[PDB]
Amino acid sequence: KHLPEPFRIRVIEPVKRTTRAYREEAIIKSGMNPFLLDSEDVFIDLLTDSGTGAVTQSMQAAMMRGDEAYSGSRSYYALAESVKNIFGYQYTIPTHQGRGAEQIYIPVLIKKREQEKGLDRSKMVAFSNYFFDTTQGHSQINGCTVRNVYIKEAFDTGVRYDFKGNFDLEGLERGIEEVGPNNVPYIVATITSNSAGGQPVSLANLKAMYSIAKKYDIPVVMDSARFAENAYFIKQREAEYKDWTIEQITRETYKYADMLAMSAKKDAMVPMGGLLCMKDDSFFDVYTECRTLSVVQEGFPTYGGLEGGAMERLAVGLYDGMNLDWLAYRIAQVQYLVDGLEEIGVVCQQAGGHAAFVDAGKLLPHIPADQFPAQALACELYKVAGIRAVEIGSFLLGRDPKTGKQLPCPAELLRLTIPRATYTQTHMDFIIEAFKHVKENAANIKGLTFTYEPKVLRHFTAKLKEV
Amino acid sequence: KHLPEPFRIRVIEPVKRTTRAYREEAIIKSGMNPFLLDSEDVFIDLLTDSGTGAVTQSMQAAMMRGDEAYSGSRSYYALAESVKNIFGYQYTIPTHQGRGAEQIYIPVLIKKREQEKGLDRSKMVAFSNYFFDTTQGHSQINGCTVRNVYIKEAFDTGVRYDFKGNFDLEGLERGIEEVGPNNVPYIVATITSNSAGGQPVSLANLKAMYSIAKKYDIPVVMDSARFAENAYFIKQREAEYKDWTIEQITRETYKYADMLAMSAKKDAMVPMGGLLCMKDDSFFDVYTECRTLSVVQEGFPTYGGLEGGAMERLAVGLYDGMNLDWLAYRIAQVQYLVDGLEEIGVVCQQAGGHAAFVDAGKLLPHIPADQFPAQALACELYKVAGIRAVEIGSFLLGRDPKTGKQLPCPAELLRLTIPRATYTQTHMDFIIEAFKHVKENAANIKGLTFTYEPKVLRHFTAKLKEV
Amino acid sequence: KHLPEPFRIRVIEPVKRTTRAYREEAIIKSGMNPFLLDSEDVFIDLLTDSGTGAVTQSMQAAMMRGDEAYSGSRSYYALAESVKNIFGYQYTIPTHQGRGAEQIYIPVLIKKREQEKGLDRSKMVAFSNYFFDTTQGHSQINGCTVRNVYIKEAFDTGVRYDFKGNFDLEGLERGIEEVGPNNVPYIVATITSNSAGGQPVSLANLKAMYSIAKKYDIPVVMDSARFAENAYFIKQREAEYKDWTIEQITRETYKYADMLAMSAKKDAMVPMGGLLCMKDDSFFDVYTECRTLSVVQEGFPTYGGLEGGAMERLAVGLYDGMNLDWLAYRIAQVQYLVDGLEEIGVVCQQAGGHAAFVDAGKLLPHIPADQFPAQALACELYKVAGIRAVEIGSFLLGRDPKTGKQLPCPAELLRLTIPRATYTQTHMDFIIEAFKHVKENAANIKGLTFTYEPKVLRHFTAKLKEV
Amino acid sequence: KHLPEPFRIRVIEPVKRTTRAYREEAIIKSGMNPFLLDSEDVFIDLLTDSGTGAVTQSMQAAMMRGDEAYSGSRSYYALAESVKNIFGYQYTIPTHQGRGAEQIYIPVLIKKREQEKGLDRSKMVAFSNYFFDTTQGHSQINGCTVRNVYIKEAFDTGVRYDFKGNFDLEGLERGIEEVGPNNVPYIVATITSNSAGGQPVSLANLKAMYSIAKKYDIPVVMDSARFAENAYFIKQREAEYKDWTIEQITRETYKYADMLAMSAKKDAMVPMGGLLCMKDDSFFDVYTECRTLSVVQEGFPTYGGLEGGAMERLAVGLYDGMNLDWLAYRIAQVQYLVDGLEEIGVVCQQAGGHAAFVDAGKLLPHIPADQFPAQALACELYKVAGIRAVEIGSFLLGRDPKTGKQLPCPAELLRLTIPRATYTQTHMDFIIEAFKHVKENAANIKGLTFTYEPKVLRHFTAKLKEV
Ligand SMILES: [Cl-]
Ligand SMILES: [Cl-]
Ligand SMILES: [Mg+2]
Ligand SMILES: [Mg+2]
Ligand SMILES: [Mg+2]
Ligand SMILES: [Mg+2]
Repeated sequence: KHLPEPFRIRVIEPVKRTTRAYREEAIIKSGMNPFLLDSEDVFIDLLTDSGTGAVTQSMQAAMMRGDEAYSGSRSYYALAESVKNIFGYQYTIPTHQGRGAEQIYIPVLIKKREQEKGLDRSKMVAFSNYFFDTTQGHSQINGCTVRNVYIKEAFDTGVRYDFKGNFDLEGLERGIEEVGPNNVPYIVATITSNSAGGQPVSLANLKAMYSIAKKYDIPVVMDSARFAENAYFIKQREAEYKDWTIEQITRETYKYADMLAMSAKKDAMVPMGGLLCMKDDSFFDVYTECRTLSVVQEGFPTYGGLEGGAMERLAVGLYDGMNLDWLAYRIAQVQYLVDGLEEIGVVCQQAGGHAAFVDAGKLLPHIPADQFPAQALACELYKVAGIRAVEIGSFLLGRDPKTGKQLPCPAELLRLTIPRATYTQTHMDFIIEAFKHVKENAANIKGLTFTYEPKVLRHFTAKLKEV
Repeated sequence: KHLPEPFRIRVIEPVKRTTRAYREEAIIKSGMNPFLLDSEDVFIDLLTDSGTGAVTQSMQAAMMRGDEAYSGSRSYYALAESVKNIFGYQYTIPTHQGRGAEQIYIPVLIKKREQEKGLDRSKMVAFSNYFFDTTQGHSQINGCTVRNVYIKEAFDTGVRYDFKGNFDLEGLERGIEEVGPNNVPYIVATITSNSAGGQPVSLANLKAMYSIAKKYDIPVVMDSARFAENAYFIKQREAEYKDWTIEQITRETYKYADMLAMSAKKDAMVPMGGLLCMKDDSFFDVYTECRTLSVVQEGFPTYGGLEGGAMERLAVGLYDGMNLDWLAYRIAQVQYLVDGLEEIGVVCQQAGGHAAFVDAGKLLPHIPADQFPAQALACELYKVAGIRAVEIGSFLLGRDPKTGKQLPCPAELLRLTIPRATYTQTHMDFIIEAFKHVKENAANIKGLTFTYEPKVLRHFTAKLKEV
Repeated sequence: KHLPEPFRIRVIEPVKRTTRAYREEAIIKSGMNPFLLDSEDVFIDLLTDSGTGAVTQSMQAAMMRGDEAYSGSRSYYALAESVKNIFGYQYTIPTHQGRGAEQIYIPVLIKKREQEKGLDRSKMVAFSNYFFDTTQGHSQINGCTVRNVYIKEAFDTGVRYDFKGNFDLEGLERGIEEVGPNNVPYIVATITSNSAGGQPVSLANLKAMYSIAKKYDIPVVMDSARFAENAYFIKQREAEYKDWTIEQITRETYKYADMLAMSAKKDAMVPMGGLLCMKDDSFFDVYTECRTLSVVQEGFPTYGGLEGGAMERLAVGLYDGMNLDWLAYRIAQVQYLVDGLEEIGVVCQQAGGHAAFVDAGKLLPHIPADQFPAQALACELYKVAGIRAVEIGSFLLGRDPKTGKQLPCPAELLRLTIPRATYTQTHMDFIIEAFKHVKENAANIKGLTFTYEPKVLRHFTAKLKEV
Repeated sequence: KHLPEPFRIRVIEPVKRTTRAYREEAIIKSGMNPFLLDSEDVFIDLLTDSGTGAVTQSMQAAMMRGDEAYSGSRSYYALAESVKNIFGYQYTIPTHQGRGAEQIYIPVLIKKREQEKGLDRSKMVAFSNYFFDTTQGHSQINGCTVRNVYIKEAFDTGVRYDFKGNFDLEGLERGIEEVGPNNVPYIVATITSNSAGGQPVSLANLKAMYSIAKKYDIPVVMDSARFAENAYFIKQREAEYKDWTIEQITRETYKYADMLAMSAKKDAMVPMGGLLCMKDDSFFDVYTECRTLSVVQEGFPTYGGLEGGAMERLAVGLYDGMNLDWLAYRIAQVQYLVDGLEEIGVVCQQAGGHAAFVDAGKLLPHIPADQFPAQALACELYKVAGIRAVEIGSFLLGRDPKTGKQLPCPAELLRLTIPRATYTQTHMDFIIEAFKHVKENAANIKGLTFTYEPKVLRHFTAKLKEV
């Protein structure tokens, strides 16, 4: 059941209703690539939920109370205070480049263990219940190998488990043992986990994981773009915390990490910004090095920073993001969409709190992988309902930078994400109806072939035509 | 069918979900009177749609571009320009007291015909397809009798007519004839009409009415709080204008009035403000007298006025209010609620575009009129779903100021109104489910009796208890 | 000395610099009447300080936190709470029509004493240290005569007194005695006083006045558009309160009135809104009648009200308006202008905290009163420096509504007011330089004569030409 | 002469007036380091003018009209359109990391000439009238040496020249010749130039420089954080453009560069954001590579971006920043401060449109360089007037990372910058009065010595005590 909105809509952004003929022309003009469509021509934009959600009245109002001082800003103080009261962390470093908090702490933590515990860079290995691509990216660079230690039930769509994002405790213990504690720069706890479309991590599991890290004195970083939704799943599924508030669950949760790194563009409800925070003095030197490195990150003095209003807004957003009614509503809507698609016969490879990955291959079996069936599905959804979704398949994968040949892809998926507090149950039903229509007319949808193809990052600007 | 929102939600006002026990206590604390409930304790507030709707991004942004000059304000110019371009009217007088545009033009038009056509105040009669209580109020005072000349189908809920708000053309011609053209100070065309919960007036009808007024040289005032919705019904139901835009229909519509008076708190999408405008020079002297009278309205110089930002916002709102997709969506939602209630057996005395008037008497037949069955229904709806609705029955009617006895009331109704772009289809279903529940438990709902009763306007602050 | 701004400028409204030739054309186009000039063509607009001042960041931000509920609004609660904490008054009635709080309490207080103390309407007399024209206006209507009981030093520009706004205590006692306590509906304490351009009232004086009113059980209304500036003058000049904060002085000050009526467009720093508040239960019935009368003010149900954001903004503005550094700065700037003009030989009939009234008659002795020397001075100031000021002389006075002849005027003054936190010391010097220039070229300035003259309120739209 | 503000102040940020005793305690608490002071305790913050200036009403309003779409955003379109209309550049890449536009184009341009003209990385040399430290920073890294080719009059404070920021034309021609055209990756034209506190570059000079670059087919990058002020100096001092508007001068100016890189936190009037733009198709491949590299800048997909409102605001700011009256006023204020300090005997090593560098060494001759006389001066200015300025001397310079010994510094300067449209002439006089006071009490000011010193970037968090 889709829950009623625990709020009154106060400000809206008008979106025009287009005709099928108009959309048919638009998609062609865009070279059969939704990435090239004007935002105005997209009725329901499911491209991403990162920074595309709505804000509350107080969050919006905060933007007008900014202190733009280079240092000692009361707006920076308000943000730090929110972090202290919510996560119990004493040190706060605002980030603006976005999820840009990892490019900072990774090199710092590596050097730390290397100078204190003779870490061997050529043998360094970092662990996580599931590294976010970017996190894994900044880690591999610097010469650090990553390893995901997720549980067996994680990707098993056939079995229902309450916390599929959980760390594989024995796996982690075994990994550190194998690699050697001196060569483990850090452990990243992602909540909720990005595995299988977004799955929660239990507090019991986090405690166990932290005890392991603590035993081997290994820094733990909480990747928390969705800290609030994880706290909600814990309240909903972990018996021990049934009567705890989201805030209490969050405070308890962060006792099991030494620092946190997060994009504020998800649960924190803001269009931009991020955080890199440290719990206490035990990590003051890591805080210093990070703050310092943040300035000379380029090898010399460079200056940037969120405007005062943005820090004031995030200071409020961290709290509004934890509203219990809001979280129940947000998650119920996502689940409502998934259940609705399942009912009409739409098959998903994986579906979680983050996104739903529809199997375009199975929906459009007649289209060869090289003809991008998921990109064809994206264009059809737009033609039919003006919906914009992103292909996560051969089109995105690209070609081998050494052979110029198409890279092999395991599945042709179409990703659906949901901007927070942006669309209603009616839009959800509209999406479901759209898929019902596509499934009914599947046999007629055509494959695609390039007319223009960039050498790199082709999914963003390539143009194609129907086969 | 409830249409999907032709917009993205951008700003929300959080509303807490309460427990039944909490609401039971709240309603008692409020003395069984929703008017006494804190806004925060109301989940779905259907008290009124006047100034309680959402605004668009551009409308909100306009508030920060105000020119606060006492005179020659560019913000006043922008508002006047919008009126000129939308209605084709050259003179604009912003009003702030709200629907406070009538207290001005009424006395002015009376004096006008009295000095030019020897109007006899003791025999003056004003006509309208249906006077809004307030309009009728300011008219009666000053010594002017009013007469509603609506068509036979207007209040016939058994027959479906496309324009139930239409003027009774023959009735109007007959009325002027009877009263004498010299004694008719003005004719008010209300669009959409407030009769039968809100019914549209056709352009054909307005033309016919204006021709009649024009023949007898009688000023026509367009009461247009819902000018956009009327324009939408014309586009939807009057064949001749099927392919016309809302803007074109509006421009054509206003050729059939000499001036307009309107609260901007409805279709214009703003929380405050109103307008009093004149079409052309033919009514320049009426404009002068109104503007002048607006200053010395109290018999001497008094100063007030909308802030610059408010005029800039209304200048944008007049346009956003005419968005075709928005209007289709707004009206479809209202109709969705009505149809849903009808399906579950809820009976309404009248239901239109403005509001739905549920017959509490029939829903709660065991409760005597003097025990306020519609006030009891309002309290039950709040207890069950946290909905706030207004009683329009014996409770509201009050007592005879000369006998102190309860005044007789024809029906015990509970009014439901819908704030624009505020609630979703899910809230609509929640309301319907609520009524389904009340209808199922109707026999147990108790009547009410005073514990505290003001001498006047008792519905606002009276307290009652269950019988 | 002009004090430095106790604030950082955060948002500005661009104003174009015009050429003399451009202004010469503009003033002619405007018919030698600044009231007809576009705001954009005025470089420094000294027309009025009512609602034309700047707001603080928090005040502006508050506009986006509004609760638009018809009743039980948390925004109304915040405003009431501010009044309770600042003035110690338990009952708050927001007004929007502006200074529209008097049209309500006057009739209510008259009827009160008439039913409780057999007040005789034909002999009713209200007193005040100095009634604001509007206040005096609403009072005279209803059949109530007013009497200003100001001290001898009040208008004596030759003598410097710390509190020229003080009540003439013996005069008041004598007046009540003469008129009879039963015929005194109320006493209005205006702070600061509008006499002599704005003069403060001491707390000692208010206490004494209240004791007198209390002895005769006569309601006291505090007209407080400038409550904060009066509190500042008390802190600055009344020895006993030298170390008291503005807030403490304000709380003490309001113990000496039974209710307050105020336009929020002055010291409260907002562009619109007003208040009508009652101290405690002793005046609950007056509160009820006022609230009630506010709804049926027209003899029947009429609905209006400030938007939620406006109440939230005023709730903050009441506090920001009391900032000590702000008040010192605001008042010092006004005094800086006055002192500067005096230095260059410009003579003022009266000059206080509210405004400066330059004697145009003495500055332009060659121009006959009937040729409006103060209107000629206003046009010259605009031509020379793009400044807009209002004439307070024969032009404004108008003609006798019974003889059509010009009414005699005691002096031809040009009023200068200063919008709060809007202009700088540089603009002040620019104004002074402008007057220096006019004084130097006084002999060449020409008188004016009508080319277009309205029958009423001619100063707003009349056009004139040079003689 | 300080010009009057060509605007009305509309929103203010309150700043408390502190006592000397309070400041004495604050500076000690801050360890004699203004960088450690709370913004709230600083009356006049001259730390930096980067992102600390005010915005116009329209710029602020734009923040509420954002389109947060990941791609095809109408807000991105508005920003691109502004760039096209103002600079005539067809390609726009918004940057958020701040002046972070250089870390992108530098590597791209190097690789370009290296693959097309066999550029030799070991011999690459980039030229500029004067590289901004950061620009020079990103350039040196990547293996590129930089060379400033400024004119002889540039740093000659004894001679007055209209365009001290001019390129040394012969020097540039000679440099390219020497280094070899194939080894010159690009030429950066900084306007206004950062040399000597900020000096303008003439259009004649830019044309000449571009012709040289064009002859050798070398890409020209216009570093334009202060494009508007440079355009103003050209209008003021370059005879040929005396009657040209700022917009016309800007359009002409950009014909002499192939692309532009700029921080929007200066002349563009916004608190955050930057731009990297390309003129036409001739540089489409450079645009692609930059855009592409902007995504995989970390060696893999990373996502960030300015929120829609921020792009809408910058789209307006680019225009408001060019207002002629504003620019004249802004520059006159800066010059007013410089002239005022010179009058009282304060000596500056260099003073321009960007900042004034007071020679603390000469002002406080008794304090040894190692005791940081400029840091002592900063603390004294704060104690005396609550002003915060930044030391640019031995304190900032730091120690040799190889000897741990203090690095030698040519002069001990105290930098003064002025946030745009933030402070008034009164604050300027307050600053001047402050220096007058310090100069009078110079002999008593004490030197400083560390109590806490970070290993790197010590100026930001080091604590010191008086000697
Ligand atoms: Cl706020
Ligand atoms: Cl806008
Ligand atoms: Mg900043
Ligand atoms: Mg106003
Ligand atoms: Mg309202
Ligand atoms: Mg974004």
